[PDB]
Amino acid sequence: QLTEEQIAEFKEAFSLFDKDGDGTITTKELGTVMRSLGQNPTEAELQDMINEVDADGNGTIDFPEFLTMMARKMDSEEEIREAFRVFDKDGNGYISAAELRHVMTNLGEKLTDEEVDEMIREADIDGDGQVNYEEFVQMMTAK
Amino acid sequence: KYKQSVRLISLCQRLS
Ligand SMILES: [Ca+2]
Ligand SMILES: [Ca+2]
Ligand SMILES: [Ca+2]
Ligand SMILES: [Ca+2]
Repeated sequence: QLTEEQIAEFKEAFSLFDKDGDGTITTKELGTVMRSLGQNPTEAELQDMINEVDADGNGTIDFPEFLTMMARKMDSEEEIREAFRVFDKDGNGYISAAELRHVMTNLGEKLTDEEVDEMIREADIDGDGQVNYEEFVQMMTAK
Repeated sequence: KYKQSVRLISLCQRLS
């Protein structure tokens, strides 16, 4: 009994990587995402990530193999704080609308001001238009 | 989308 909300979240995650919508994630695609996020994995390191979950040996990740990676790859505290540090680029720590838009762009999402504000309304518990660390922790632990 | 986006950042972080 998977829900369609769960399935949609899996789809959305798969699509981040599968830039060409062909249903297969390649080292090229995995690398594209990682570089836009500031990382610099080598081709060989990317291939080793794939090999780990590549059940049919074809060298690329398909949907159920991806679900396998997520099961395996997804320190509660240290993991939430490291993510916060990516969002709160200037370290003040409030995540501004401009900081959120920068992360979202790197996630291949081109957003306007209005849904940036919608995004912020998921976590913002004092209505200052920003997400601070406590609000960030709440958002990650809620329903 | 916000919570889901954080998870996607964390995923790539774990991959590296
Ligand atoms: Ca692809
Ligand atoms: Ca495969
Ligand atoms: Ca900030
Ligand atoms: Ca706030």
